[PDB]
Amino acid sequence: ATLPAGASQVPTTPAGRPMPYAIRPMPEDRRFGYAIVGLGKYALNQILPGFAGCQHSRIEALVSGNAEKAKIVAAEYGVDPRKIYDYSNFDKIAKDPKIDAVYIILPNSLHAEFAIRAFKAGKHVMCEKPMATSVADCQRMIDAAKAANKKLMIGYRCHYDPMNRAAVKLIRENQLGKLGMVTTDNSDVMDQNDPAQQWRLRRELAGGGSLMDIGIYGLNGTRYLLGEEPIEVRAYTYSDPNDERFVEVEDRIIWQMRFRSGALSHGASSYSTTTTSRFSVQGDKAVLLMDPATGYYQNLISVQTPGHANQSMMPQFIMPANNQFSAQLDHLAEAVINNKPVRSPGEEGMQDVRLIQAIYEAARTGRPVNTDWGYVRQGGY
Amino acid sequence: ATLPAGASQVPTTPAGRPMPYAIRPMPEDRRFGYAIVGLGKYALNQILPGFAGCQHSRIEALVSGNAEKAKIVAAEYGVDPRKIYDYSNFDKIAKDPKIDAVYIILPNSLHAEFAIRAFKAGKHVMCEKPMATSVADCQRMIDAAKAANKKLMIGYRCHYDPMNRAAVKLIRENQLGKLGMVTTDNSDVMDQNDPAQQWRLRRELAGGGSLMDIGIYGLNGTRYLLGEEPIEVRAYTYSDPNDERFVEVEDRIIWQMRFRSGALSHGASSYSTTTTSRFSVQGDKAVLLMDPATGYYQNLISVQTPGHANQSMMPQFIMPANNQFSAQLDHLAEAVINNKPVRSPGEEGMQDVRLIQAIYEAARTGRPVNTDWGYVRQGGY
Amino acid sequence: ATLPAGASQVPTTPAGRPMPYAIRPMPEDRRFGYAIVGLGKYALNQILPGFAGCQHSRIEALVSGNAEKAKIVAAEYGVDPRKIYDYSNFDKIAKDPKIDAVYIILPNSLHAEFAIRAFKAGKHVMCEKPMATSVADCQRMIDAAKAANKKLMIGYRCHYDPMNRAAVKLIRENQLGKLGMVTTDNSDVMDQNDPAQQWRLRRELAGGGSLMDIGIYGLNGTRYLLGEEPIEVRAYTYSDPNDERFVEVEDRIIWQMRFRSGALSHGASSYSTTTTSRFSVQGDKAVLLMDPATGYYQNLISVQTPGHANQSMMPQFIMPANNQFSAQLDHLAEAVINNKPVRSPGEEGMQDVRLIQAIYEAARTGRPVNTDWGYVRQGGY
Amino acid sequence: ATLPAGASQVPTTPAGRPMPYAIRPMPEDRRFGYAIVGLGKYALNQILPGFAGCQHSRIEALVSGNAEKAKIVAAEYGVDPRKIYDYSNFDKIAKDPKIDAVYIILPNSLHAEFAIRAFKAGKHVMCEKPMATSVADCQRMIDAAKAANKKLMIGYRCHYDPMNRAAVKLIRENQLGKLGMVTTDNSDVMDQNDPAQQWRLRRELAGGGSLMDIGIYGLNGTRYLLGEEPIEVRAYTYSDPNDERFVEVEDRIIWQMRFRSGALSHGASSYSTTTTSRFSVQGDKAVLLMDPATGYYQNLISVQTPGHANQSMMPQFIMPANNQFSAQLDHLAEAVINNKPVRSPGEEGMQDVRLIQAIYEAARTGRPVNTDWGYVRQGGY
Ligand SMILES: NC(=O)C1=CN([C@@H]2O[C@H](COP(=O)(O)OP(=O)(O)OC[C@H]3O[C@@H](n4cnc5c(N)ncnc54)[C@H](OP(=O)(O)O)[C@@H]3O)[C@@H](O)[C@H]2O)C=CC1
Ligand SMILES: NC(=O)C1=CN([C@@H]2O[C@H](COP(=O)(O)OP(=O)(O)OC[C@H]3O[C@@H](n4cnc5c(N)ncnc54)[C@H](OP(=O)(O)O)[C@@H]3O)[C@@H](O)[C@H]2O)C=CC1
Ligand SMILES: NC(=O)C1=CN([C@@H]2O[C@H](COP(=O)(O)OP(=O)(O)OC[C@H]3O[C@@H](n4cnc5c(N)ncnc54)[C@H](OP(=O)(O)O)[C@@H]3O)[C@@H](O)[C@H]2O)C=CC1
Ligand SMILES: NC(=O)C1=CN([C@@H]2O[C@H](COP(=O)(O)OP(=O)(O)OC[C@H]3O[C@@H](n4cnc5c(N)ncnc54)[C@H](OP(=O)(O)O)[C@@H]3O)[C@@H](O)[C@H]2O)C=CC1
Repeated sequence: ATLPAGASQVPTTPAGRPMPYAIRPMPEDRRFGYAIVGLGKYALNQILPGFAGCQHSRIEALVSGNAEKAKIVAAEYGVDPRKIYDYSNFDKIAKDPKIDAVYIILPNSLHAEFAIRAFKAGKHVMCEKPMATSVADCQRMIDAAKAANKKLMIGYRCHYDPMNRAAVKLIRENQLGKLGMVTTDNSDVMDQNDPAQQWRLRRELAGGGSLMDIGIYGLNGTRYLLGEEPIEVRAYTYSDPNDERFVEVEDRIIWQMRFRSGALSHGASSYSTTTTSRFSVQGDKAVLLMDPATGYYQNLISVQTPGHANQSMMPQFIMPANNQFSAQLDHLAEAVINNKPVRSPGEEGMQDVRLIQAIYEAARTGRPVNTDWGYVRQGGY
Repeated sequence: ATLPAGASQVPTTPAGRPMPYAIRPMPEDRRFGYAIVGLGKYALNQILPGFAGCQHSRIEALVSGNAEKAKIVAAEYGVDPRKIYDYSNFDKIAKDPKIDAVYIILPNSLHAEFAIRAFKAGKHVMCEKPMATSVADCQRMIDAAKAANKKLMIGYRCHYDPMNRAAVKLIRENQLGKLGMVTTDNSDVMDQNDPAQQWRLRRELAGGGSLMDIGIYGLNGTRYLLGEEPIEVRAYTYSDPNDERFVEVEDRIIWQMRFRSGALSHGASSYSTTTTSRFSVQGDKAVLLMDPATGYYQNLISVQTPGHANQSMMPQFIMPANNQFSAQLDHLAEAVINNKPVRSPGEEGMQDVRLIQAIYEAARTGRPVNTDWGYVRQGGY
Repeated sequence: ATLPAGASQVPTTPAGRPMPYAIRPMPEDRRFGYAIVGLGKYALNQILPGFAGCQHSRIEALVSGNAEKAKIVAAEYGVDPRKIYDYSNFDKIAKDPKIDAVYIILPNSLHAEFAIRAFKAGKHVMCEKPMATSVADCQRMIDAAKAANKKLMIGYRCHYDPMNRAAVKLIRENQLGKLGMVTTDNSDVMDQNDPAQQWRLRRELAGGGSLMDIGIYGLNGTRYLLGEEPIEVRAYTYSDPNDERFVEVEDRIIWQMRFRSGALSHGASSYSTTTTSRFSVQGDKAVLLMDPATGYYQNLISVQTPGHANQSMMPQFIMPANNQFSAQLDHLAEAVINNKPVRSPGEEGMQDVRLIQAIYEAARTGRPVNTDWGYVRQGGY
Repeated sequence: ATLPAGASQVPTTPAGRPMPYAIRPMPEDRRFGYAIVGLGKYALNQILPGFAGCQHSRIEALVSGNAEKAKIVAAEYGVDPRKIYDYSNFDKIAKDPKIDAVYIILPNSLHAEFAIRAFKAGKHVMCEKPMATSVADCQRMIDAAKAANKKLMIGYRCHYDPMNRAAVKLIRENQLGKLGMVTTDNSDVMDQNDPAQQWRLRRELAGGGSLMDIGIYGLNGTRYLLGEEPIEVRAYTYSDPNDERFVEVEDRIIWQMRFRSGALSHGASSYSTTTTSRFSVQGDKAVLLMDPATGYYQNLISVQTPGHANQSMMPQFIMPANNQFSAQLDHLAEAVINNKPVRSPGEEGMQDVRLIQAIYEAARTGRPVNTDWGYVRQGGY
């Protein structure tokens, strides 16, 4: 019959009010400083814009071999033009104490190099995936991290994507029952004219074909969805011999893996078919379909049983968790601040490279490769 | 300003009217008489009920080893108690001209026998899939068919399924661009307490495990979707050794194939996980998702591109085409009446048995098996 | 390590087996004989074919004003040519004990007549909706029913529809929280060239336009979803004056209702737009979307909350419940046999006719019409 | 056989490269300066964070009556603490030539006030919806805009949301055929304890209930989807008399409108049921379903016909157009820069308020209100 206290007490006159309700991740500070190395497609389309959403990170400086671009980029994000390094004086960042970490967004073959030069610079490292083009180079990056007593983090965004985490969460709850068969697919049409794609066609720079580039999402995903490691691996690859895009690196490759629990999986990556990011986890109770499974946006998951399809996706008005990009950046910032192990350490990034090598080996020999090497996911998936 | 002639002409008193518009297949004739062999799960749940929707077929007789069950089923479908046969006096159907064909729905290893006896009895044959448990037996059936000058059709219900034909049509019309990667998955939890599943647990009666039973859908489907034959296959199978269900047949099995066009495929079948029937066909212009892919009901397909998902399924009020069960049944009928070849001939059933053989061989030896033997799909896919 | 007793016991030679597991409603008996009246669109497309799936019903006779059509239909459904009646000798069915009930599928204005003659002939009645074209006529039918001591059931197929019952069940179980707003829409393009639509264009034969024909679904559905009766209605209708289809009946009409609980609803029906059958039920905890809501096939419902869409539809392999056509038919049958009241009695059909009357009145006067007349749903919704 | 020129020419050594391909809206500058007035829920959750994505806008200063908050906010977005005004010295912004415009994000009753004081300050105006609490106050805002020769823009984000524009685009293409029936629903549970909701419960501050707050999306949407104005209106409202939340403003209200083309529509807004944002446009060719229809994120649209559902939504990896928030902000910036009329001028915002008044009037009197007042959408919908 009567308005509650608060309503009637609101002044019909201009008056300040308390802080509003938060339905979205609010900014909190920018204490952690980042130095972005490699201003390419991913860096300028996804990572740089992804800072605005961070709660504890900022872009302190840039590192590029194209002075002009690095200039324009500096302006857009207001980075001090004096904090613009190149690949030869990159080490001079050790002087600046405001540059807490470095984000390596360079070709796969250059990752390690700048990670080590970074650690010797006493800075923390955030390296893109795949880690490096060799298991040995991954180990070195890890060795250089422990020496400088710094943290090494691999850019596994899917480890910071709400829907992916929701997927892991529901699976741990045993919503699918006993796990028995995982299926994954990751694809996109390779455009040789794309500046970012040219280095990907060189085995020396990329380290391999579609598997190293996107099939790793299937590999990595199969691992955290099932929450365990493969003990065995089998694989096959094929590329049109008349396609100049696959002279050095593979187009399509298919791998089958077995897990300790007894679960199986089959997946593939492709450079010659359109966008595909689909993961399927089959249990004896229900089946999970993630599609889109690893998109930058619009992921969608569904738990199906005869007669039902329970879909989950980002809300339309509220935002229960920060986006993967911002969440990934702040994660390292957090890790350091609160002195804690990062969820995606150098070891994790090395596991995938080591597994990928085993897979390329299996496809070359047509024989299965034993991958039961006691790796342990510290901190869980 | 005035009603059309059709409206104003309708009398306002009880009056005869013309034949109505058909928004669904109408019954036409019951010229083709069938003798059903084996009153089991598929027969009583799907085929017998499937007869009602037929436009040229009827159930004329029954053949069962359970007189009690046969008596009950005959009464339910208006079958004359005098036309109930057992497996001993089966051959006597040769004396009844009202029996035009037989439909074998017996376990796998019993197929060839009855197909042959049926042909010796001067009848056409509809045999359930998988055709037989040996390539040789498939050929013997094809031989008996040719010696009797009768038709041999294999129960590939998906070859008469409205949504599957629609998927084949948009592919042939190049809606997906060039085809490069196909993924299939077919699973369902095997229940050893189900009378129907008991013979499936026996290698001698079944001819194999999940591949023979349901993996065949991913295989056959991959073939009719791509519109070409595999020239090579690789595979690996695994089953929990402590599970009483898989002592003789396999639970999970995965296979990879390469086609003359260069396309690749990877699929699996499972006897230990929940209901999955999902086909994916990746083209360089679009991706096709069939899910459910091979259901008895509610099939749904979708053509995806960045930003779009065009779905197709059976309408909610109209029924443009007959269901797969009824259509399959009328297909043999029409073939005989029109003196035309069947779309699912014994040769088609044999190609699958032959391929499954290659797949089992490959999983056994851990090596790729060449399947470039020149099978040619007579009449398109 | 060893197969279960059930598996090892299966003989390897042709042998009789037990009755299989049912993943779908099996035929049981054909005790209840029906006489179908009016071999038109609904009858030949939906009802006659709907008999096959029945578990207690059968077609015993036909009543048509087109001897030619009746002869053809009788042959298609095994009906004895001797049991074909016309509208003149209809009353003679009273002499046949094999005729237990009649199913009136004649245009609206002819319903009451035949329902009454059927009752005078000592038969039960299944009458299509909308019940009649006047409240009085509905009561006369109810009176004839009570005088004959027979049952009167109205063809509300959605009251026996698996997905609609599921929607009613999750609502009753408070899955949507408190109910506050319901939206309905029912449309389809009226084609004056369709023999079936010709009488629908005539006010005298139809009793009204899209509201009487299909608007009734949104109305009836709003009532069974909310589980309560409207106490007040408002409405407005409009039809293009130059369209020959709407000279006598309305094309588009919209209505609003308020219920005792306080809930509100707003829906419409259209004779000029494409296929729409969508029901929305807004609760304070969740929102339910039925779309298609009242299809002959492929119904789908979804319970939405920020970040989720839990879908439910008929399974792809199993059939937990019989279809609405067959179930409706068996419902009257079982009621007679079990000496139990029907769920869709003449009173239910009358409540709708009465409400539609109020709605037309409201649109005519532009004022709200009070409908708080105390109808009570006997047997729940 | 050989890698194309570009691939082989990429240096295996650290080397700068040209600007990458743009798959996402890139930043371009921040020439247009904004002064945000009213730091509430919407301002801090949606508008402030929405600047990072802009290509021509920045946050030059803030205006608040809560010094402390306005401080913290300044820090987070790096706004010069000297450019922090209050509601009494707000006019002092006229001094600063770097403050090109003002974004009024205050209670509905305060909109006009600050718009006029803004225009006299020689600045451009971006006012939130609904425009004001009276047609007269809207006219004054327009008069004050022409005097200062500045631009007036209403915050109709949906006029800058990709999916909404895609929806308008497909409809103009006649993909739905002749338009005949639009249905809309907009709801969310009102929380009286929410600081932002308290003023919304006061008729003096809000100007009305759910209609003024969110039902306006249905009203506005119905207009640009059909691309025309209503000539007539009818409406009804009801709220639980024992609910202290609706003593002064309405909870649920339902309106029906007719359009010149002959199209009809029914819609409603609610403060007592969960999130609902669903628009339906029915044509005689197809039907469009927008659901979510006006979300901040995850909108989804579908074009349905018997057997088809063509869905469209934001891509998962690319981003063809900037988000509604950023797009809205830059729109004004554009309008000014290129000297052009804004798509959402004060007149448009006044049309909705004028229509809403007509609707409240219709519900009060229970009679239809003629709204055929020759309004014209300059620039189209
Ligand atoms: N997490 C994920 O979602 C994704 C991660 N990535 C990873 O990010 C890294 C970069 O990928 P992407 O941005 O697509 O690639 P681009 O080719 O767009 O960027 C590579 C950048 O590296 C720098 N660079 C230095 N020397 C070399 C060299 N020898 N050849 C080529 N570039 C060089 C350049 O910076 P400059 O011109 O400024 O000097 C160049 O712009 C890869 O490791 C990739 O796997 C990429 C996409 C997605
Ligand atoms: N196209 C498709 O969708 C499907 C095809 N099928 C195929 O249908 C066939 C039968 O499968 P299903 O109906 O599930 O099996 P069931 O075991 O339920 O039925 C087989 C019937 O065969 C007869 N029979 C004769 N000798 C034997 C024997 N020694 N062991 C078991 N049965 C025997 C029995 O009939 P009676 O008691 O009358 O004598 C039995 O009921 C298989 O080849 C299977 O692959 C099955 C399901 C789906
Ligand atoms: N539950 C639901 O889903 C549906 C219910 N219905 C209802 O079924 C009833 C019939 O509809 P529908 O089948 O579409 O209509 P049709 O006009 O196609 O069939 C009506 C039948 O009534 C007989 N008839 C007798 N006198 C007349 C007369 N003067 N004018 C027209 N028909 C007459 C004819 O049968 P004959 O030629 O054999 O003598 C005619 O075929 C209606 O009450 C309708 O509301 C319809 C569709 C769906
Ligand atoms: N386009 C859209 O999507 C949306 C638009 N809006 C519109 O934005 C406007 C504000 O909505 P919203 O942010 O939800 O509301 P909040 O109550 O969260 O914000 C109102 C802000 O107005 C200022 N204010 C000044 N005096 C008053 C007063 N008398 N009472 C209340 N606040 C006052 C305060 O700023 P301070 O405390 O800093 O002094 C307050 O924080 C409304 O017109 C609303 O319709 C809102 C949501 C969605």
